[PDB]
Amino acid sequence: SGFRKMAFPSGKVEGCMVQVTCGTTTLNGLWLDDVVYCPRHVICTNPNYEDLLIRKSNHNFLVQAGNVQLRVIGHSMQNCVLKLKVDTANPKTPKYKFVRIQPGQTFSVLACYNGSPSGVYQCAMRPNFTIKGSFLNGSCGSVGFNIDYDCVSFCYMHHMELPTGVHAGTDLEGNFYGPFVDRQTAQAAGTDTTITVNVLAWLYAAVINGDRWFLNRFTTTLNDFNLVAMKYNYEPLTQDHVDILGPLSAQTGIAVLDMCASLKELLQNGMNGRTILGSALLEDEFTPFDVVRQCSGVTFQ
Amino acid sequence: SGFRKMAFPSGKVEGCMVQVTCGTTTLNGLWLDDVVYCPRHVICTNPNYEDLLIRKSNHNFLVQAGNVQLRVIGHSMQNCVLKLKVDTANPKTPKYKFVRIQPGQTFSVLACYNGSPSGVYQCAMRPNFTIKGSFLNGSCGSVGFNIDYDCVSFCYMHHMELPTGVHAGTDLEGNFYGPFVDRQTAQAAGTDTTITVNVLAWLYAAVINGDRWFLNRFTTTLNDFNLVAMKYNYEPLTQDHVDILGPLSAQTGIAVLDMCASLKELLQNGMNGRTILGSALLEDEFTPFDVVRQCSGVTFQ
Ligand SMILES: *CC(=O)N(C[C@@H]1CCNC1=O)NC(=O)[C@H](CC1CCCCC1)NC(=O)[C@@H](NC(=O)OCc1ccccc1)[C@@H](C)OC(C)(C)C
Ligand SMILES: *CC(=O)N(C[C@@H]1CCNC1=O)NC(=O)[C@H](CC1CCCCC1)NC(=O)[C@@H](NC(=O)OCc1ccccc1)[C@@H](C)OC(C)(C)C
Repeated sequence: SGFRKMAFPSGKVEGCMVQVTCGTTTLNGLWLDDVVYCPRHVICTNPNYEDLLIRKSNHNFLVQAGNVQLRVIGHSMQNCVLKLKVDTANPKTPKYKFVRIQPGQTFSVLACYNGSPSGVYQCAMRPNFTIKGSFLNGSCGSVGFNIDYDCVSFCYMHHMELPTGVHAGTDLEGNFYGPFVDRQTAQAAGTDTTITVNVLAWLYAAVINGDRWFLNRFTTTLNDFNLVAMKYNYEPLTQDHVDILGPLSAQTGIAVLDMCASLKELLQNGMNGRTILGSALLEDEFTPFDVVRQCSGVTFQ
Repeated sequence: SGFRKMAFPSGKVEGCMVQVTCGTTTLNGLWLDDVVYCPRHVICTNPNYEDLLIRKSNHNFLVQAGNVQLRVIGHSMQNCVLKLKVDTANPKTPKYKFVRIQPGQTFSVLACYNGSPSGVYQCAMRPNFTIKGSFLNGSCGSVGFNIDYDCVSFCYMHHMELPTGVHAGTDLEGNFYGPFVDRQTAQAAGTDTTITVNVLAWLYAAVINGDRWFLNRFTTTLNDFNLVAMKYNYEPLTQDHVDILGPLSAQTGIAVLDMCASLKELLQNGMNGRTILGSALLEDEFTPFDVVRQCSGVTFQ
């Protein structure tokens, strides 16, 4: 028992991380086979990047992998990422995929500086397409990922911090999550909402682990739930969400709509000085998959 | 900016994890050079382990590292760990140390099943010498660790779960943390307390990241603080703790005893429906070292 914010083991990604330097800009890159992926704003000197990049040569790009120089032999830009062709394939390249995730989905972030991994933590992609990360100067190019058996699914590359202290980035094909652009103009996070289906998953985690104090006799309809959810800035729960919570519902003997009735009263009454899984707030950064994985024992290798 | 429960990158430990099987018991072991460390309760059939172990032969022990059989060529017991000599040294052995940590200190746990890493999370050793982990059947032998530049300091090996759902284990030389013994009798966690110096560190993290609402005009003496701390089940703050919080005090311009005055009013008044660093509880599982590392950028390789 117990329940923690669990990240995936990070070794498979650590072996891919490199330092990319050109001009006076140094950031992190991701070395898979003979390509290094990194944010395009590494390009020298409001910008027009196509114009900026036709002006660069290969030898402008310094790529360090450990104590080893990597030689750039080609380059191309795909949306907001730069792809640098190197003369050596990364022998530690794991089995991998690039995937663009939906808001509400979680991932592990390997925070990196100068191509050296610093820490790992778990995140979710917020409904407003930001992530509440932990990032300092030089972290751009750090990636977010999930692991399925042996396969690393990369889903995030870090680019910028917004005035409110949250973080914006791209998929590994360089498309921003959300409306953000890679220029230092004026952008803000849109208003965020709570990921309802994730909150329900976490309540099921609590029940699996022995917390029951918040359950009740009542039930509710999907529609009447959503009426109370919208009031408290929660995302609507759809029938797909209900279906996803099936296995957890079956393991605990609590109908999904019954646990919705429980959430309803938690929202209307507060938690009255009790905790759930060591939290005095309703937690929304565990997916139904996350809960099942941590409470059944799923490994990866 | 941002502040997360950050674990160390786990790759260096992943490369050491193996499966140890003997009789009908299978658990995790830690392969460093030509020795595999694992909990001694892997020994077959209230127990006298010296008597149990003189009855075993080397070929009784099946060690799997990936798809590779490892041959046991010697064995010895040191306190509550078994040390199995194998005919092959682990080529992925990192630079390492074994260290016995003090309560209040944090570490990363790489949760493992059948020698396969499952997830990584951050923990603290509680004042009562338990850890609030996340562990299922088969996780014994998973280790906890810290990283200093290139060196892995192993400090924990997982052994048991206690009735309250918290976890007990040993250092890597096999000495239990706390009064616990490796037999299935009747043991309970002693009463726990909050790690005061860690709470203060986290308040400094909040100030570094821009939260200021909890500061105040007041100050306090060490003695009068401890008088209020003891009331709320907080550990006494010593002058060593004060000295440790020096650098954080200097970076923020807030005298340690001034931030103690702030904590005092937080304890007496509650948080009044505000949050600190996304938490509605006072958090105590970040050390002063943890805060500085995450808010200055310290990497490891
Ligand atoms: C590359 C990098 O390390 N990084 C991550 C940042 C650094 C600190 N924490 C992080 O997560 N990104 C940046 O430093 C980028 C670099 C730019 C990106 C666009 C292309 C040119 C290079 N800068 C930022 O993240 C800015 N954010 C920003 O300009 O947002 C747009 C904006 C500007 C003004 C008003 C509103 C919105 C950061 C560093 O600046 C602030 C002040 C927001 C923290
Ligand atoms: C090896 C292993 O995986 N593991 C970790 C446990 C499993 C579930 N979560 C975990 O962290 N340890 C055990 O399963 C051990 C095995 C014993 C250890 C002692 C030597 C013989 C093998 N068992 C337990 O952890 C027990 N705990 C226990 O007996 O505590 C003592 C006790 C007993 C009765 C009353 C009070 C105190 C667990 C599995 O049993 C409970 C019911 C407490 C969960």
